[PDB]
Amino acid sequence: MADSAELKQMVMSLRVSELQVLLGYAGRNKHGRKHELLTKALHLLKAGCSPAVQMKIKELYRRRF
Repeated sequence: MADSAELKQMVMSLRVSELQVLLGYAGRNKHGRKHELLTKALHLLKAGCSPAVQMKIKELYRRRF
């Protein structure tokens, strides 16, 4: 269980390297600052991104507990 808010907050806690995985694992292009990457990742959420990427966010954030 989750929502379309925690994912954002969680993703917002991801680093550039992490964002690269989110985009890389999503296919999307990854190249820019964190804000730029975050915006891309965020747009992915609003653009609708499978729960596959959502899981990586939990794992990425988890390891960064």
